[PDB]
Amino acid sequence: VPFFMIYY
Amino acid sequence: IKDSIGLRIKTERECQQMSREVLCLDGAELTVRQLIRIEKGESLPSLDKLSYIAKRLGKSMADLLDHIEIPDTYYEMKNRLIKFPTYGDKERVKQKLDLIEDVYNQFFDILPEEELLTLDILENILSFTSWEERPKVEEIYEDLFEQVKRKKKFSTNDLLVIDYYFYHLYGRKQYDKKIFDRIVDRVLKQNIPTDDAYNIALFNDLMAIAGLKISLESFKDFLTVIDKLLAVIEKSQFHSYKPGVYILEAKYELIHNGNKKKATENYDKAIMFASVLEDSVLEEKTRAEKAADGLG
Repeated sequence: VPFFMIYY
Repeated sequence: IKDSIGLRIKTERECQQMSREVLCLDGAELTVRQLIRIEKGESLPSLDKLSYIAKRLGKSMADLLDHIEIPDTYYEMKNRLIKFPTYGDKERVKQKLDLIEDVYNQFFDILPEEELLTLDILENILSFTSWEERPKVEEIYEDLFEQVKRKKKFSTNDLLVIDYYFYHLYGRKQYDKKIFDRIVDRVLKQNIPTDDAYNIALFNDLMAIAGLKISLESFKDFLTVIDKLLAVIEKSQFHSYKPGVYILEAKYELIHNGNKKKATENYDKAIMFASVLEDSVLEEKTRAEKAADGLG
């Protein structure tokens, strides 16, 4: 999973 | 609660300096034995008793019973959980997982079941690693997952489990395309509210949707996804999230249109934004993706 998918 | 209200009745009576004998000369409606037993907390005061003691007190049943409540400090910690993007950083997620335990070790009893549900789902998203090493979305929430697939309007919690469903789908072929395309349809049709948490949750989904779309090289309704993203940001004023959209437009223009002139400028606007936000971990990561895609 790419870093810009985790907005939490 | 029995002894709490029984104390509240007595204490209030003490402040009024009224005696038990004064309240009922007849003692027909209220036996003195009853009230004394109620104040002891050993007996639950029947609703008819509550109506009488309040009617005499000159104070409504509502105001004093309304005053259990949820402390404001929890919402401060909750704000620290959702309004602080970690971008999958090593230390920024450990700090939050430590915080979640702290929230559990400080508010576990008071929160509504929906709130504990909210805390539990995103905790799995934070501790998430890859699709091979972690259980499926069904296996952990069979009942909830089957309900959100058939439901029209999602809540904050429903957006979270759907988000977790996206994490388990990344870099993973052999997938049900139809379930995916049904969900992304329902998500886009969701009306943007005034609640921050819902928009943040929705934003995580939309970013995840576009993320899987790019990896699988599918670009159906890609324009619609971004339009939703920008619409969310405009209504929620989450300008801190806007760099992420620039990253999406970058990889799109790079892969779909095969453009590198406009793909570079989209990365550039994201790096600049990451700089003015003074976010170190954001900047170094988004500019690493620039070099990873064969750019300056």
